[PDB]
Amino acid sequence: KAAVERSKMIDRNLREDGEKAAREVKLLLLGADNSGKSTIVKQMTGIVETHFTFKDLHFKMFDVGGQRSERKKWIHCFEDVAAIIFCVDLSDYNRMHESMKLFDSICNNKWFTDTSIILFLNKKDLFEEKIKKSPLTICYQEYAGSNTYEEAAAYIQCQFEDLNKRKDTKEIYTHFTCATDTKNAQFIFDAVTDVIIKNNLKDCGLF
Amino acid sequence: ASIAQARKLVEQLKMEANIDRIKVSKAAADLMAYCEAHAKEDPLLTPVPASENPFR
Amino acid sequence: ASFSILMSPFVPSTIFPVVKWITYVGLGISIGSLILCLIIEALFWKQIKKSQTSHTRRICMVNIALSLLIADVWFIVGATVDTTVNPSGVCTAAVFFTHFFYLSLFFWMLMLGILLAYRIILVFHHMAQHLMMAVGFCLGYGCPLIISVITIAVTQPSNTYKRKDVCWLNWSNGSKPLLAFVVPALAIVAVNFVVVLLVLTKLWRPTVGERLSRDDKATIIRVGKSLLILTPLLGLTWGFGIGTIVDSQNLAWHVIFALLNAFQGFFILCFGILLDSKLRQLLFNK
Amino acid sequence: SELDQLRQEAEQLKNQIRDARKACADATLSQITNNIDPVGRIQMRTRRTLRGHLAKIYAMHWGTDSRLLVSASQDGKLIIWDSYTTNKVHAIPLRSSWVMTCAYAPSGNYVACGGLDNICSIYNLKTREGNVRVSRELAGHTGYLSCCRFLDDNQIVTSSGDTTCALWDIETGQQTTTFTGHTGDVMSLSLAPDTRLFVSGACDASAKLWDVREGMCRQTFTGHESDINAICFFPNGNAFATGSDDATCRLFDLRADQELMTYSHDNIICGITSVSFSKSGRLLLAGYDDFNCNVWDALKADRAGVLAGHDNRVSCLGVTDDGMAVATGSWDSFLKIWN
Ligand SMILES: [C][C][C][C][C][C][C][C][C][C][C][C][C][C][C]C(=O)O[C][C]([O])[C]OP([O])(=O)O[C][C]N([C])([C])[C]
Ligand SMILES: CC(C)CCC[C@@H](C)[C@H]1CC[C@H]2[C@@H]3CC=C4C[C@@H](O)CC[C@]4(C)[C@H]3CC[C@]12C
Repeated sequence: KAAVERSKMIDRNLREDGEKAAREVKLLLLGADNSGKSTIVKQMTGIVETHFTFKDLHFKMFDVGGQRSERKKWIHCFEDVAAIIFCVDLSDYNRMHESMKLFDSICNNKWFTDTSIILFLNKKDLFEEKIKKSPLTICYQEYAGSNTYEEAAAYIQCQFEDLNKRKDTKEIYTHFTCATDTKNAQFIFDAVTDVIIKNNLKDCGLF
Repeated sequence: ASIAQARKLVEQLKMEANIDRIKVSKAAADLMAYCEAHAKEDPLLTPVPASENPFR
Repeated sequence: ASFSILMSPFVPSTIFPVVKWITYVGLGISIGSLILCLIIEALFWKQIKKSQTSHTRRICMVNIALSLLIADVWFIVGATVDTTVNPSGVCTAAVFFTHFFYLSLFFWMLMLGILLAYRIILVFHHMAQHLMMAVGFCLGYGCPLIISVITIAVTQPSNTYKRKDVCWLNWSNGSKPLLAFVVPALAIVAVNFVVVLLVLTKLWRPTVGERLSRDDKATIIRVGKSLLILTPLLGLTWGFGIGTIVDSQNLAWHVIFALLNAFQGFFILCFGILLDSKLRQLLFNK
Repeated sequence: SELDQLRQEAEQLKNQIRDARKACADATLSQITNNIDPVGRIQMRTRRTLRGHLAKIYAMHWGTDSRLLVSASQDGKLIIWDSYTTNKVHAIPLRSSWVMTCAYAPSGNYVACGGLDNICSIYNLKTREGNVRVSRELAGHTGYLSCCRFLDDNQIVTSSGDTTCALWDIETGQQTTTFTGHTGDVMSLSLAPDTRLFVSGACDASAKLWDVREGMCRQTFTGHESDINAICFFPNGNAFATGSDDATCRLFDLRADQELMTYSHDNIICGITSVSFSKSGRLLLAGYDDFNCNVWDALKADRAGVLAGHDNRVSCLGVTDDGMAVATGSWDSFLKIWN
């Protein structure tokens, strides 16, 4: 039958594209407006899909945030992602409060109970000079401890990691982004390859 | 901004207000009448014989 | 019997009175442990299992469980029958099946051990699920069958296939059919041991990036849990076979080898399944 | 400021609206259909199990001839099935893999898609050159496309996540009519059998009935307290049923302008994902997030049957025009035909 042969041809194409799409990392990108997401995506409308290849691995990044609608009605389709990329602009202070709330919402979703976070603390170079003009302790009601960068930067990590209520099932990876971009893509690959390695352990009844 | 929205919102209620509403019991009987009229034409309700069933 | 004969060229007479009691209890509860393990697995074989990698582990676990159950019942009836009344009716047949099923059990644990090694170093390398299933059965059963048939086709015509005391492969001095079982057993354990250390390195990997220490002693409890569940399923308790080969006269080694391996059925139900929190809550409630 | 006076004027109009509905609320359909015999327990078996999708199936639409079936999945492939023989006719590689709705034209010549890409894509099935191609690419919505239905070969109505429904002309690719009034994101819409008036359910727990020719909200129904996810007309066309995130299906009458039935159970606590009606309208089929569907008697609010057999949340279902079978597409990438 010609119709049966047509279905067989279609099946080959479906499986051919399925294995091709099975190697896609399929990451999810979030963050505040103008929070350094451009640097983390351009190192090489609604949501935009960006693709870059690193070490013979193809990555898909979805810049969610341009929808401006009820996120809970379409955030369930972003499951099965390898991890979540978060961008925090350390230079901005007023946008940090909404960034923490946005980070709080994503980590506590019932869909994202196991997806890791590879949050990036951007603009660390501009944070050195800007903190001198306006101290972190004075700007925020909560105490920032020592004014040194070795403690102020670590304080931001404490305020972000503690938002994760699921410590056991989620592994937050933190990195600082600088002018160079060669190592920026390396961290994503290292973080992703650690998640898939760890994910196999749960499926093998080991973790 | 909000003044224009309030002006348009109140006009919609007035348009919706002056409509003809029949009795619920009269409307309820119409739904029951339609189901009884097309009861024989519902293959899901009445088990279709496999001879004329295309999904058998 | 003493259950040490599987790996023991000679069983001393002093251990036999004391070692026989623990192994019979161990074999007895092993049969019951496997029955419950298979029953609970059969009900929830595919209802909750959907991952492609988890698909491979389910078939490996039932194959290990199935091999141990049938081999154990063949072993218990292979030692309770006299070798003179029925030297071939019940004694010869039991030895071949016991030897082949144990070899299948050893080789199946290699497939499970290789599978863990495959998903750790070759994380991005993906082959078809059916292709992995086909090659696993070919080596899980076909390779032990290849070794088993040549064992009965070489030693048996020489009439040195049967030990006088017990229905099991003879040791002798000229013909050593037991090498067809001892050597594969140590080879699988040795290959499994390096797989064990490979998992240990991944759990002990340093923090990626500038992540703080955060929780303390969180990784060490995973290590203890991993070795508790991985040791019986990989047959790491069978490593004592080399100890009884070299000396075969130690009081302690025969006891520990007998009790640990005879209880492997209990270490599968209690540790392989019950310890697994993924299926632990789904079973206790109902 | 005259804003306070306007709000008071609007408030008293709502009181008049509910008082007028309360006058006819004395009679209830639940106490009227107690005399008719119940449909009883009904059994449905999976005659066919369409497989081939590699991701969650969000939408499906039955063919106008009750034979062809189109489904959309997050894998990025839109597949037209032959339900009789399980065969596959087409497999469209959608440009955007984030598809949330799909429609099959009543003439059987066009298929539409849409989702997080903010645009509606229409594909010409009957192409003389062989492989199908994107006939038109409707754009203009600032929110995700939640639903789309074909009025004819040149008219399509779309539900968007910008609290606005629109009617599009395929030839020019422009919004002929824009429907506004929803304060929440519109999730679904249903067309009347005469394709003259349609009702859309939104996230503001309200279903508004619109007029295609005019472009105005004729009626508004507020019976739910959560997001409305499923809208389906009665076969007669004078009533429709709504599915919400409260495991409650409510039947509204257009002429009575009041909720009639409330299909709910104590056991179910999930949310409705899709609803449908049989040819006679006596049987109501509603999708659920608890991995299985339910069958409701539309005149007695009794659970006539259960359509369990899916390993994940049921996302879409539909009944053929001839009412011969009901399909169901869940998140386990499997389409099942029940009869
Ligand atoms: C029935 C159930 C089922 C069963 C399970 C199991 C089966 C099979 C096994 C395997 C499979 C196959 C293998 C692969 C390998 C490759 O390819 O590649 C290599 C290079 O790459 C090389 O690598 P290296 O690094 O050198 O090493 C490796 C090692 N191992 C262990 C992994 C092998
Ligand atoms: C990690 C723990 C739980 C299990 C270890 C199992 C294996 C690796 C152990 C158990 C018994 C061990 C043997 C015990 C005694 C001897 C005799 C001497 O020649 C040293 C090596 C040798 C031959 C050991 C080799 C390693 C061995 C086979």
